Amino acid sequence: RVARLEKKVSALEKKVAGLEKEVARLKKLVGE
Amino acid sequence: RVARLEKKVSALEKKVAGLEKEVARLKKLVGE
Amino acid sequence: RVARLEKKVSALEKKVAGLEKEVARLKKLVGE
Ligand SMILES: *C(=O)c1ccc(NC(C)=O)cc1
Ligand SMILES: *C(=O)c1ccc(NC(C)=O)cc1
Ligand SMILES: *C(=O)c1ccc(NC(C)=O)cc1
Ligand SMILES: *C(=O)c1ccc(NC(C)=O)cc1
Ligand SMILES: *C(=O)c1ccc(NC(C)=O)cc1
Repeated sequence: RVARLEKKVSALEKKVAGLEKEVARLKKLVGE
Repeated sequence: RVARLEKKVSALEKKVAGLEKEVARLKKLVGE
Repeated sequence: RVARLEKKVSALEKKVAGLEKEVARLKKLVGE
């Protein structure tokens, strides 16, 4: 159950990091 | 501990999933 | 290992909440 958790958390971290760069690019273009 | 972690991780996966769909829509809009 | 996981999931939860906040703001600014 835990080794399974570590995998998933690791995948989540990568997805969250990608969302972090898309979101920074968006905020910069949108401004306001 | 572990059941707690599994509930949390499931909930994150669905939230990341939702973030990913909103951000794809926003990139398409802002990117025109 | 479980305690490092718990902190990893805690940090992800915080990050997901902030991204949800920013994406909601951006949606409002971009419109429909
Ligand atoms: C949890 O991730 C987990 C559960 C059961 C086992 N069983 C093995 C490999 O014996 C591993 C990991
Ligand atoms: C940027 O979006 C970015 C760059 C590298 C990674 N790394 C992995 C392993 O996904 C994530 C996000
Ligand atoms: C983990 O979330 C966890 C830890 C302990 C228990 N209950 C018992 C009886 O150990 C449930 C869940
Ligand atoms: C998001 O990936 C998502 C949500 C719903 C569906 N399909 C239906 C029938 O709801 C596909 C994909
Ligand atoms: C896993 O996160 C983990 C395992 C052991 C310890 N602490 C000691 C003293 O072994 C911390 C964290």
